[PDB]
Order: sequence, then structure tokens, then C-alpha cells
Amino acid sequence: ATGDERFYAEHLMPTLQGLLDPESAHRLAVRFTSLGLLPRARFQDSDMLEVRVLGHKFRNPVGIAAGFDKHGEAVDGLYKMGFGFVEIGSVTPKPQEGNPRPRVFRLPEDQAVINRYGFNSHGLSVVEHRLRARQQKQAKLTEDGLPLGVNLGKNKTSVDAAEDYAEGVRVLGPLADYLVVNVSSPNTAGLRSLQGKAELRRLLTKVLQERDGLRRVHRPAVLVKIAPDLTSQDKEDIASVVKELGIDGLIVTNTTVSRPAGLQGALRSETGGLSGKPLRDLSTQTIREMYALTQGRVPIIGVGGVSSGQDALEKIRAGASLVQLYTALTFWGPPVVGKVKRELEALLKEQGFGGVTDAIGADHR
Ligand SMILES: O=C1c2ccccc2C(=O)c2c1nnn2-c1cc(F)c(-c2cc(CO)ccc2F)c(F)c1
Ligand SMILES: Cc1cc2nc3c(=O)[nH]c(=O)nc-3n(C[C@H](O)[C@H](O)[C@H](O)COP(=O)(O)O)c2cc1C
Ligand SMILES: CCCCCCCCCCCC[N+](C)(C)[O-]
Ligand SMILES: O=C(O)c1cc(=O)[nH]c(=O)[nH]1
Ligand code: NA
Ligand code: NA
Ligand code: NA
Repeated sequence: ATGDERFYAEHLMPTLQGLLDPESAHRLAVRFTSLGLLPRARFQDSDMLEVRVLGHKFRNPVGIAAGFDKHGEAVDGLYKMGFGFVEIGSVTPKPQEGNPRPRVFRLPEDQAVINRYGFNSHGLSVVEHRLRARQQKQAKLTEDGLPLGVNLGKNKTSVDAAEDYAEGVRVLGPLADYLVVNVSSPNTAGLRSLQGKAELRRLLTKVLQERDGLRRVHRPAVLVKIAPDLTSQDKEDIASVVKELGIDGLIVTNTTVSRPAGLQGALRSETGGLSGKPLRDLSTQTIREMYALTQGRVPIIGVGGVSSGQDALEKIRAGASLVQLYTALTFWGPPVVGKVKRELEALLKEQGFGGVTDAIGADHR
């Protein structure tokens, strides 16, 4: 455990990063993971890490965020890495290449990344067939407390965003435990403007109608993923629409187009979304706000700058029922998943919580 953790963190990852540009490193990471080339995590999930939410059991509350496995190529390897749930995507209706390279940048002095991938996607059909090939295996994983999420995007050239998302619901909804719609990615022109109210209500109404039209055993939960860059007005409006329509949950947050003071990385002024440590507390505060605006009745998946048990517990106590990480993986490697789970378990005990469920939203009480 702590042996692999230190080896990856101090030696192997700094070396990989010295040899490989970030996008090449990402591609290699997906390849290794899809082949299961990683230590089968020794950390046995204890009962106090179990969470029941979104109509499912989650064996542990630490998931892999969208954007690592964009095309559904490494799902089983990610469960092997120890994640309690996996979110693939974003997936767009038609295949598209995304932005010109370079489009991924490391800020090692900040333990941050900036990306402007631009929703590079193999497309719905390819991903549909990839998930169909392991559909029953996933059904068993889900039953064993390891659910699957699918994050849905829209094509750059799309005329009607709601129809892109509707297509995604129809094609991948039947293969997902939950679906995600972003009103929040920084690298598709106009996508975030889907955050405005009457239009947002229209969009989400259509998504939920399409979801409700699926057969019962193929009917996923629907979550909305938001950026940390919203105005107070935006957040109020989203909370209101979410409650009005019966949206099943929120993912809080995507990357930030802000550049917090104090960034040291040479590449800090590259265009794109910033992730990792400089996002951490901006994310946590957005969770805190959305939890309060929804009266703690809307499940939140908390994400942004998590790389320790303390980071995870801060988001849970702020209102998250589950958390995700991504950027920590790119600095610490696979051992970071077991690290976060072990540290989280220890902190729950230390603070007198019977388990994760007891800690959800505890700061508000
Ligand atoms: O800058 C980025 C980056 C930037 C943006 C997105 C992703 C990444 C990203 O994934 C990454 C970066 N630098 N290194 N990695 C990286 C992270 C890993 F976890 C592995 C890895 C290793 C093993 C060996 O057992 C097994 C499974 C693995 F995934 C890996 F090989 C490379
Ligand atoms: C390289 C990269 C690609 C991403 N791609 C997506 C994506 O396709 N869809 C999405 O909803 N979020 C995407 N994200 C955002 C992550 O899901 C997550 O919300 C964010 O990175 C914050 O978590 P972290 O600080 O642990 O990385 C991406 C993030 C990174 C770093
Ligand atoms: C309140 C705005 C603050 C913006 C971002 C804050 C970053 C906190 C620094 C701790 C991160 C640890 N490290 C190694 C990456 O520097
Ligand atoms: O594909 C991308 O550029 C991307 C999508 C998203 O939702 N978030 C992010 O940081 N990048
Ligand atoms: Na399935
Ligand atoms: Na389902
Ligand atoms: Na405002």
C-alpha cells in the first residue's frame, strides 16, 4: 500500500511525466488501465464506506470523474484500480476530433492541469457497442455495488443542444446507471449558456421526458454537472429548476476558466479548464452552496482537487454523497485511489462518524 504510493509519487510518475507530454501520458494511462496493468488494489472496502444513493449501492464513495475514459475503453480496469464507480464520457452524438494539439498542459508547481480537449469523442454508436459488449458484466458489477455513469456531450456543430442530449439519453441511457448533462464545460462555444433558466428548464424537461420513455430496468438517474464559475443568480436558478423538475442529482464541479491568484506554472495562461488543487476549495464551496439551495434533498457528487482523505471528507461534510477525482491520478498514479479511501476511513472514525452516510452534509448541522 504505502510502498507503492511512495514509489509512484516520488519516482515513477515524475519520470513518466519527464518522458511524455500530458496527452501522450493520458493515452498511455488509458491503455495500461484497459489492459489491467496495475496492482489489484489491496484495500478491502469496509462497510462504513458504503453509500446508498441515486437508486444504487456504491461500495465506496470514490469515483473516477468524466474525461479520463472518454470513450468507455477502460471501465473494468478502473474498477480494478479501486474506484467505487466509473463515469465515462463526455460522449457526443457523432464522432468528432476536438481541438488542435497541444490541448493538455501540466502545472506541476500547482498540482494542476489545464485542458482544452474540446470534446474529442468516438461518438454514441461506437461507445454504445463497446458498452453492449460488457452489458451483463456491468449489470453484475452494479448489483455488487459498482455503478456506471455516462456523461453526455454535444457536437461542436449542433444546432439544437437539447436534441444532442436527447439522442444520448436514447442511445446510452439503457446502458447506464446514471446519465450526466453538463451545463458546464469550458471548451465548447455556448455550452455553458445552457445554464440560464427558462431555456435550462426546457432542455432538462426534454432530457427527463426521454429518460422516462425508457423501459424500467433501463431507466437511469439523471444528473446535471455544473462549473464552479457560475454567478449566484445562476446557482439559484439551477437549484430551482432541479427541484421543480425532479432532477436526480448534481455533479459539482467541472473545471474552472478562472485563474486563481498564486498559480506558478509556466503554462498558467493557456486557454482551457483548470483542474487539481487550485480548484479544490472553489469546488467545495460550490457544493456547500448547492446543498443549501436544495435543502440537502438533492444528491451531490463532489469533484475538484481531491487527492487525500481530508479533501474527500471536506466535500462530503459540505454536502457530497459521493466524490470523484481525476487530476490526482495524473500526479500520484493508481495508488492514489487506495490512499484516499484509507485516509477517509480513518478520518471518519476519528471524527466519530459511523460511516460516510453520517458525514454527508454534517457541516450544515
Ligand atoms: O499529464 C498527465 C495527464 C493529463 C491529463 C489527463 C490525464 C493524464 C494522465 O493520465 C497522466 C499524466 N501524466 N502521467 N499520467 C499517467 C497517469 C496514470 F495513472 C498512469 C497509469 C500507470 C499505470 C502503471 O501501473 C497504470 C494505470 C495508469 F493509468 C500513467 F501511465 C500515466
Ligand atoms: C483532461 C481532462 C479532461 C476532462 N474531460 C471532461 C469531460 O469530457 N466531461 C466532463 O464532464 N468533465 C471533464 N473533465 C472534468 C473532470 O471530470 C472534473 O470535473 C475536474 O477535472 C475536476 O476534478 P479533478 O480536480 O479531480 O481533476 C475533464 C478534466 C480533465 C483534467
Ligand atoms: C481561495 C482561492 C485559492 C485558489 C487555489 C488554492 C490552492 C491551494 C494550494 C494547496 C495545493 C497543494 N500544492 C502542492 C498543489 O501546491
Ligand atoms: O473535452 C474537454 O475539453 C472538457 C470537457 C469538460 O466537460 N471539462 C473539461 O475540463 N474539458
Ligand atoms: Na448493464
Ligand atoms: Na438503471
Ligand atoms: Na449573480
